[PDB]
Amino acid sequence: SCDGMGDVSEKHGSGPAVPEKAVRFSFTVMRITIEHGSQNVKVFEEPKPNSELCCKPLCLMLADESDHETLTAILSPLIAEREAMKSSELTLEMGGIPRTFKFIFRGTGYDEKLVREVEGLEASGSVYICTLCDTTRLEASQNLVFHSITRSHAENLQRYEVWRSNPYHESVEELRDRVKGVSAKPFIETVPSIDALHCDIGNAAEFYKIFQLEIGEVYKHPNASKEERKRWQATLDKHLRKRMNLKPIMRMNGNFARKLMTQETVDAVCELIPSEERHEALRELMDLYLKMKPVWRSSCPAKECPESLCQYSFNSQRFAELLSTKFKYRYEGKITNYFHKTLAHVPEIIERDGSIGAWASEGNQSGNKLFRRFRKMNARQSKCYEMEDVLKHHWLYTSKYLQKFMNAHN
Amino acid sequence: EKLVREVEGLEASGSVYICTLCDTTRLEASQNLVFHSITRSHAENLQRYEVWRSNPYHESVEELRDRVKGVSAKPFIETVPSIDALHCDIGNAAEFYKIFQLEIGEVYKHPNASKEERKRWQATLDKHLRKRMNLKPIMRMNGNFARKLMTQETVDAVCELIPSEERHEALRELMDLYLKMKPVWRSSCPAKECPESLCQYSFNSQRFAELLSTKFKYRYEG
Amino acid sequence: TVKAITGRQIFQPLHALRNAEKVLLPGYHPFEWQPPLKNVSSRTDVGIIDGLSGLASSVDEYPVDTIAKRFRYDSALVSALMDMEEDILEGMRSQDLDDYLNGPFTVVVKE
DNA sequence: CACAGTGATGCAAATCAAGTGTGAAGCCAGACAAAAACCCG
DNA sequence: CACAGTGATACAGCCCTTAACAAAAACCCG
DNA sequence: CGGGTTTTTGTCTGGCTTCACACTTGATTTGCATCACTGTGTAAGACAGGCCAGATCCAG
DNA sequence: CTGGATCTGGCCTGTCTTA
DNA sequence: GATCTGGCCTGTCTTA
DNA sequence: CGGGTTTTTGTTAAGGGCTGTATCACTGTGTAAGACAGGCCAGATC
Ligand SMILES: [Ca+2]
Ligand SMILES: [Zn+2]
Ligand SMILES: [Zn+2]
Repeated sequence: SCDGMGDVSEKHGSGPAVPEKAVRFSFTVMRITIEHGSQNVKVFEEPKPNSELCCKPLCLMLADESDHETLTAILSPLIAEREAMKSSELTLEMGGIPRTFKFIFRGTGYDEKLVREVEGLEASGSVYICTLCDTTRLEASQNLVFHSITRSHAENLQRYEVWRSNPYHESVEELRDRVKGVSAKPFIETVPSIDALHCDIGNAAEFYKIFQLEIGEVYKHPNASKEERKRWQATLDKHLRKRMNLKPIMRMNGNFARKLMTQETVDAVCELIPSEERHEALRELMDLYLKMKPVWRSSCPAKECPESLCQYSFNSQRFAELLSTKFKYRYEGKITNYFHKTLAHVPEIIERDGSIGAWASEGNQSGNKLFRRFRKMNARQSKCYEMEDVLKHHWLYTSKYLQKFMNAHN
Repeated sequence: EKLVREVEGLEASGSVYICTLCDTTRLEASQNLVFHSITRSHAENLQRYEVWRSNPYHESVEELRDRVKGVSAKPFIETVPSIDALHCDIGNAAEFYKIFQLEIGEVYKHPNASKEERKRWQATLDKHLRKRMNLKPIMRMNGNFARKLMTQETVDAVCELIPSEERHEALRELMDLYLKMKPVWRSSCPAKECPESLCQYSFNSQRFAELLSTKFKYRYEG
Repeated sequence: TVKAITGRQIFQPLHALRNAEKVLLPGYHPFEWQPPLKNVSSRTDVGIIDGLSGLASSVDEYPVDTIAKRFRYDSALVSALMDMEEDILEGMRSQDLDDYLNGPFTVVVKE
């Protein structure tokens, strides 16, 4: 996992000019498996996958997440070590007996922004919207149900090779179509996945947009001024404060997103739309979304919600049909990234891995919180010593050996 | 100072009646700088407000305002007419910093300057203080930045940029007088820790005011 | 953790601390003003009085959108004076003064 | 299906006594076995 | 002359050992 | 492949400890459950569309 | 030979997308 | 019918 | 009131090891609006 941290103040004193940002890097074990007899069996799986108590910090630096040169200069040794370790075996003494270890690396705790920045793809506002398939933003507003995972590390390297060498000697747009939007050399081999937290945040923000559009009844008035939309948003915020006891926040977070997705929320919102058909539309929309969410948000969907898993394709097709039929005023020729991903890639993801919510990047954010706490109250107040102290204290805090001394009741 | 202006029944700080202890105006406080007693009690503010409300002399706006010395609100808290040392230090540090900015740009030689020149002067001063005093640029004047900015070595680092030489001695004497006046209003007991500074405070303050009036006319004129 | 590992109670449970807190908090020591305080109740067991002071919050009245909590001023002063008993006693003993003296002490408070 | 906390508030469970006479698990005088892990035979 | 921290490092301080001597505080007897 | 030489220990044996061991029952002290919220997710980049500017062509 | 109708280039500017 | 007045604005300084 | 006799109490040197305290370079809390002078156009005017 990895993420950039803004709003990290700089101290006085001597040393180089440190930027006002921060970037972390951590890892977490998931499941240990032994090959006994003729099959495999797990020995120790993480009970709390997104807990902060198992997010072991590895690297810490104070640099911009967009400073590509410095970022690569810092992270190249770690990637070299990872590549060297991906084809070796470890001998280790456990209880006085040598043991054998072999690793399988998987990097999923990367938000889409950093995935795009590292894998050498284009920005989020690009026409090639997905990071798993090769569709554009236009077809992503027509099909919605038939796609397949195609992107891969080796394919990205080959694409970049083609982009640099230009064998066929074609134009810039033809070469872009041939490369599918690659303009940089990847340097971190990752796997195609979906961050659950950011997906939920984007979905909740888009729903909020849909609600504040439906209040104004835009489905019959295609023209609207600027103050009208602001008024509409203010009315929605006041109604939410009055009914749902929620606070109007400027930037979408997780708790607001969780409290927003509820049937009675839509019921309260229906007090603002004089129509009747749009009420049915919104209610069926929220019902489909809440029936779909546990498929990609639960810990183990194969056991906690098999009905939602087996009945997912029909629900997704009905969701796309409802978007194309009743919400034609907005979803004709454009669609967000997470809608496409959720509707056209997650069944293969569960069938290939088994879960998504366990591979999220929540623990990384809790580690960012612990970092903000430690840097301020558990470090030496000096540029030369603060990061070492924070790293050591966080490594000590993450250690499970010290945590075992706390469950002294059982 | 702001809450004092509010609760005691006074206007904002940017007015012409500046002091909350004496009732002098801006110009008369920019001329004298030395002799000012205090006649401003709490019941006096109530009397001022009653005069401002009743208007017994049926005067105009300006005449009645001059009579009440700028009172337009009924007081509701009895405060002690004292000085906040922390905000005083912050304001003095900010003013000095502005004086350093103006000194670097040679404003006394060129009374005209664009905003971009001001920006470049401030950036140069910030970079020099960062490379020679281990400090960083800050938006609002801090507290530790104030205490650490007020040193002789800071005056030296600033003089490392001024091409003139009389300005150097002027700033040296300015900072010396300020450091001679500082321990009076910062100690828990000046009459038992630094009695020399207390006994020699009036002379130092008069020389400070004379310096400001004579060799800092480009800023403190009126 | 300490109780489960060491098999004994080096520390006290939470309810004991909660019960002990009620001594340092205001509204626990008796007192009285020889000149009765005008417009101030003489009761001496009030704790955290509401900050709004019974402000009218009806729909017709001026709207209220603030919350506040606070103590009684005199009870707070009594509690503060009772907190510094040992200091005053040691000061009287050190300045060559008999402790049983009950002269009219003068107190200065900075707000 | 984030999660490890925040507080007070409340209820449920342990205890704890001060009375009291009986019951019970070590400890001892030697001391020859009863195995049991070493030597190598 | 705000002032309480904040983690690592160095050094004083205060315990420990052996080894014969040497002084201090008491009770039988004269 | 098993004859000697040391640990490692319940044992006998009855007479002695400090410990152990049954109802009360009203407070008293812990220990656990319950409930309304929470913080970490926090600056740029891609793209369509309108707009003049100066170049592009057309006329007697 | 001149003026006169008109036709892309790019630029700048909101807008949508992820943080 | 130019000619000041009034109010409107607008940048700067003063506390935070 | 002392010898004879006895049990407590230091005392030196050098080295080891645990505990306590000073020292270093720094921080986070002092953070939004209003008063005022100057310029300037719209407009009543004598
Ligand atoms: Ca981030
Ligand atoms: Zn896709
Ligand atoms: Zn004054």
